[PDB]
Amino acid sequence: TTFRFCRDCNNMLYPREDKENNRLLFECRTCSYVEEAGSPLVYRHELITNIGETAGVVQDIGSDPTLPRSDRECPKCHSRENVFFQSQQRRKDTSMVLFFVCLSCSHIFTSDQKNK
Amino acid sequence: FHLPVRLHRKDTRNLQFQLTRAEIVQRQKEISEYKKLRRKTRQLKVLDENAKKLRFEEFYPWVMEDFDGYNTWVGSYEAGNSDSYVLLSVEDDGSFTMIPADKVYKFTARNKYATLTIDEAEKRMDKKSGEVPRWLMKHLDNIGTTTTRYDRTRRKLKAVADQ
Amino acid sequence: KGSRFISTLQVKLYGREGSSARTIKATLPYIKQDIPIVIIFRALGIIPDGEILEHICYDVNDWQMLEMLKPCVEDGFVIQDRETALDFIGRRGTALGIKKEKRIQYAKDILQKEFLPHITQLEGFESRKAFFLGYMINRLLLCALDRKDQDDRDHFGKKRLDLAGPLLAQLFKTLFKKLTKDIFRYMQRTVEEAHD
Amino acid sequence: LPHFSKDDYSPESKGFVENSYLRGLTPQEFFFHAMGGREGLIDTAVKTAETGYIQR
Amino acid sequence: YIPYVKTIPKKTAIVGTVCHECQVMPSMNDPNYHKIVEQRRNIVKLNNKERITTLDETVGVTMSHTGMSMRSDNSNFLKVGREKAKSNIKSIRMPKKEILDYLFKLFDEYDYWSLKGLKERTRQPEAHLKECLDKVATLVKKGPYAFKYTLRPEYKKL
Amino acid sequence: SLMSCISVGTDPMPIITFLSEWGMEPLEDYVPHQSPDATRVFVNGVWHGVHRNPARLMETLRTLRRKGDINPEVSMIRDIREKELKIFTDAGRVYRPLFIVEDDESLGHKELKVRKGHIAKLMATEYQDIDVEEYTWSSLLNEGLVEYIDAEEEESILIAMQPEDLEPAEDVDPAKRIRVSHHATTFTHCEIHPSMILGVAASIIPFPDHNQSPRNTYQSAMGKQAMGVFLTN
Amino acid sequence: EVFDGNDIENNETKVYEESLDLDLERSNRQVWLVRLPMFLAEKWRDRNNLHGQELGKIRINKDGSKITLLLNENDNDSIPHEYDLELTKKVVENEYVFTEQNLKKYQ
Ligand SMILES: [Zn+2]
Ligand SMILES: [Zn+2]
Repeated sequence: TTFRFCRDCNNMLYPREDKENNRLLFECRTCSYVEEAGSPLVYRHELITNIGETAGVVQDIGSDPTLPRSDRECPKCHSRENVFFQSQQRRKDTSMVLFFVCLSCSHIFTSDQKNK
Repeated sequence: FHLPVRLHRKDTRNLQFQLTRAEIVQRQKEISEYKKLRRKTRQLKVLDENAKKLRFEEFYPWVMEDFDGYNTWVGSYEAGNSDSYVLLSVEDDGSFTMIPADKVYKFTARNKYATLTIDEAEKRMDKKSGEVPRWLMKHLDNIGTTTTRYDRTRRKLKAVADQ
Repeated sequence: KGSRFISTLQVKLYGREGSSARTIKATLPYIKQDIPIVIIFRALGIIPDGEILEHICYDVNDWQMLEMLKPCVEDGFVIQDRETALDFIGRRGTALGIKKEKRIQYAKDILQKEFLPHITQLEGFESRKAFFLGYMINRLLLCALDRKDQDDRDHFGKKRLDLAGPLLAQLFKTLFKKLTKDIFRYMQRTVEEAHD
Repeated sequence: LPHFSKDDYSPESKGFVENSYLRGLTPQEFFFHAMGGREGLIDTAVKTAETGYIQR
Repeated sequence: YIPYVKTIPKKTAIVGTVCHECQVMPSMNDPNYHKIVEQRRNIVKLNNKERITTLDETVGVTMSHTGMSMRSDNSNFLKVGREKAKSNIKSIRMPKKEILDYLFKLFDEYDYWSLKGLKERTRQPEAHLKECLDKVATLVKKGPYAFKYTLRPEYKKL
Repeated sequence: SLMSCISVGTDPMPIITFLSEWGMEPLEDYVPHQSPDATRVFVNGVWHGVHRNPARLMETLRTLRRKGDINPEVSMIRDIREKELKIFTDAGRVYRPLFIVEDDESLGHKELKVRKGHIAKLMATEYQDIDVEEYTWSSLLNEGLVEYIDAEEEESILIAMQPEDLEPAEDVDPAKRIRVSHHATTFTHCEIHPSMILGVAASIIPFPDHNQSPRNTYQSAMGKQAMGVFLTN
Repeated sequence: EVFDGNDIENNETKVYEESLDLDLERSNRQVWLVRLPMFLAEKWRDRNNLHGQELGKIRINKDGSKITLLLNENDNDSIPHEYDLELTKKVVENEYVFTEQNLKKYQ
């Protein structure tokens, strides 16, 4: 959605329509600052969302002694050490697919063979 | 800023209906032209002297106002990093002079976008309507209500320059 | 250490998943009403909406969390400065001795000495209170977004066992308070009724 | 338990006792078996009180 | 607007603009380094608070100050009863012919006299003093100046 | 349980001061959008600041606790994923001891820090009472061989049931029970002995792992109704 | 030091014998905000000190990117003599230093 914030007061901008040009403008509700939008999308509802599948991956994820290790091959550096974990979305509708993080290039790949 | 600038301590209540320095100067000009038993026993609760001193000293926050009221910043006392800072002033010879720091104040601008009042705000918060109109501030700006100190002073100053 | 009393702060996500507007309201001690979180943030000195969101969400591209926060900033739009927000807090308080002008300070004191007391109770720590409040809101939103599961109440790591030490500690604290109260009452009675 | 790795779904991880009483339960099996036993003891107490009221 | 704001003026001056924020950190390649590490380790090691003190005296001796004790308190603290009870003196009723005149000069001084103030100035017993006061003055109880004697209008209106 | 203990709590101020000196940037200058990797530092549930290098801070904190500068009862947890560093000093937390496992590359695999030389002096002090220098449980604690761990810190550690088979890198008797190896090479601790999970009443049962669990519960209750010698006086 | 507010009566002309305006004259003065360790801040923030002596020297590489502080030999060889000034912020804006003292009250 790419929230936009005002330049002069840092408040949130809102979409407005200018019929003189039939375009989309983003204006502030208190200080009268306007800016033309770069994209025509203003709202998005994600009923089925995948944001958070790999949440929590950091530069030292391999230091975690509790994460299980695997021998799968990383298809970006050809290394065999890696830590894997299941999806981090706590909806009781997510698949049991695994996510692998390589301990040599920080690349994240998956075991999915259905859709990938 | 529009010089001169004043940095004093003052009450911040109703810091939208306080006379600007320029307005006061103009009013001074026209004024000159115009004239031309207790319970006998109570308990005090011990309070650390330092906090009471801090409470009394910081009761009236710093207010930084320019001449025309265009800039009005209110300072707030910060205690997280107040007494661990040190200042090095670069003299005009390459050298450094060290000065301990006393306090840190965080200043936030006031009255730049024509804020409402508490009574007006509460009427809108209550079910006057399902939700406040998106462009209410723009609408009320044209009616003339809810102006700023800067505009409230400029129109008065122009009301004098016109004569 | 110091007073042993407990004050609870609750941050509630009103509305269900089938609603068109779910706002967040926080319960403050001695206020009698659940205030929108934005109003509390402005009462702490953070007026810009962008800064408030920065205190809540720590990722600039987590639009899904920001989308759920937009109704909150919309609810408290009519208040746009520290003093008006404080007066909004104060008039909800249950004191009715504050008239209209001691009422801003009353809310300020409530936010200082009774709001999130376990961080501090001294003047000049609004930034810590705002950051912690954002931390609570962030965790609330993470669970509401099916990114975290509700905290397990039986997790033995969130429990404490009070032994004879703490048990006798609170008993002694209560009894010593009563003893001191009796001492002063005797002092007052001796001063007034003219005794030795 | 803090003896397996995160996201482990093998039978040994989620409470499958592979041994018999003759051979002896391992410490993980002993605790999981105890958890199941506690369920029965609680059920016995609660159902006894509730069925008694139903009978009356 | 508001005509009074109750400011507090002070002498202020901007005496510099911050250009760099610095963090002083001791160099690890310094000889005296690792003395700071020990100092920082002593910060957590320290036990500034001290334990309660146990009395090793005979228990009977320690309890000799408690309860019904043969010893008498020598304290002068909050002996309010002693302060005002000590002072006491009697006064004999003086002749009416003199006090009667004294009250009139007094009433000429002020047009309203309280009872406590009157007894203090006259320094006479309230018993006799009441007789003359009622004979000369009257007390208004229900008026705003309640419980205050004032000279009767017969002699005041002169 | 037999080896369970409850902390009495200490002052958190010394730890907060220690954190400030080692780069725990205060919370008054934290810009979340200019440091989207900083670890939030909590002490007794109070967000005191952030740290740019949590790994070194945790290493320094753990070493200090093990050598005996921070009280062993203090619990330190590093939620690497959540980017949080929680320190608990309050009283009322239940903890228990565990062996410490370190690499010790001399053999090339992780192994307990406690060796047979230590055990020799442990029993030497045990039997000299019935005079070598005293060597007690505290000596194990101060030498970094055992570690108090509470339920919250237990969430971030990997524990081996025995050092016999789990620690060594990796016919069978048909009568022995089937033991699962778990084939993990990242153990951080080891159980002193699994039997210590039981309490006072269940520690008198012989072969409680060859019984159905409710029978063990019944005996625990009934063993308190048995006549014996409650005291010698 | 309580005083009137708006002051349309022009009472500041006699109640105060000094200008009440903020002095924007020394603002163009470079200043470094330095955070000190506890052992160093406990002896540099002392008001029974700071007699104008040389606390040490500040050394900057000709090409920049590295600064170091060298204290004198007055520390009594109990603390390090060499420190590294770590620039947590090279460019700083909206931060200023302002003083505060009382005004002369008569005439
Ligand atoms: Zn704006
Ligand atoms: Zn790789």
